[PDB]
Order: sequence, then C-alpha cells, then structure tokens
Amino acid sequence: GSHMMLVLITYDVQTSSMGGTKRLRKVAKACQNYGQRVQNSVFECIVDSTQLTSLKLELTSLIDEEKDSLRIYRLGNNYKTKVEHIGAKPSPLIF
Amino acid sequence: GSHMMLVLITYDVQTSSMGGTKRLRKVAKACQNYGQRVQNSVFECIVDSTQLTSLKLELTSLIDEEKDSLRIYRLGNNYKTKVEHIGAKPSPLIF
Repeated sequence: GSHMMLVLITYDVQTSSMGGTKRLRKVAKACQNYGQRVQNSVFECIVDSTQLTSLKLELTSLIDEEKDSLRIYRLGNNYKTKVEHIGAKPSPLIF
Repeated sequence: GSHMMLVLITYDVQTSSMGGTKRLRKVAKACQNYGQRVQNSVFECIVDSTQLTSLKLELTSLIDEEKDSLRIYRLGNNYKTKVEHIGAKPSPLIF
C-alpha cells in the first residue's frame, strides 16, 4: 500500500551488562511485532505511519538514554533488494 | 554528483571479547575513510561505486565470519534528513 514504509532500527547497547541484555530482549520483542531481527541489534520493520509512531514511542521508553541509543532510518521506497549480508547469521551463562 | 551513494554499514560484533574489540577498531578506521561513526558499530558512508567496492572488500576481509556480520544498505537517494537519533552519542580496562 501507498501508506507503507521501510524502517531500519539500529540499537547501540552493550550486552555484556545485565541491564543491556534485558533492554535488548525488550527492544527485540517490540520490533518483532513489526518485522525481522537481521543482526543482534538491527531490526527491519515495514510499517504505516501510525505503527511507526507507536513503535518509536515504545522503543524510546525502553532504552537507557545515558548508556544506549537508537537510530531510526526511513528508507526511500525500494522494491528490489539493496542489502548485502556478510558473515554469520544472528542467534546459559557460564564461567 | 550523480555517481554518489548513501551507504549504511551495520557491524554485529561483541566487544566484550579481545578479538571483537580489535576488529571493531579496524572496521571503524576503514569506514572513517568514507564517512562518520554514528553509533559504536554503525557507519554512514557517502561513496561512489569504486569506493564502495574497495571499502566492502576491505571490510569483508577484516571480520571474523564465524562470529561477526556486516550488513551494507544502499539507501535510495535522499536530500533531507530521514534519521532520528534517540539517546546517547557514541564514545582503560579496569576490574
């Protein structure tokens, strides 16, 4: 539909930390409602304007703004793939 | 120029590790030749086709393909900003 948009969300979080691990799980769950997890902390979402706003509010509220950041890219409309994946696909604690 | 392209590079690396830290430093240095580091492991590059190929070869060779990945996005041409940054800006070992 003419109202749809490609949105790329890049989340800068350090998962060596407890809180970062928790926040990543919550951000991933929120983004999964609207798309796919293509790297550990990169999400490809396909949304209308209302969904983008709801998602963006949800994500803004989940992060630790002192420690983390999000970037939200609204890609120009695209109908043939313009992404290359190089390397591994994304996936208990142990001493 | 008509030959220019916006390219977003997203690098999935775990920097809790020694090798990941080393690889990130090398990837960042390579991408800095062509643009800006906007998150710890996200780079915005503005390149012609020859530069994109040279950069992409360099980056493919630097990563550990068992542990890491890159995604290379060729954004549609854009002349007014379509990115929102939310949260913190990117930046010795200690016990």
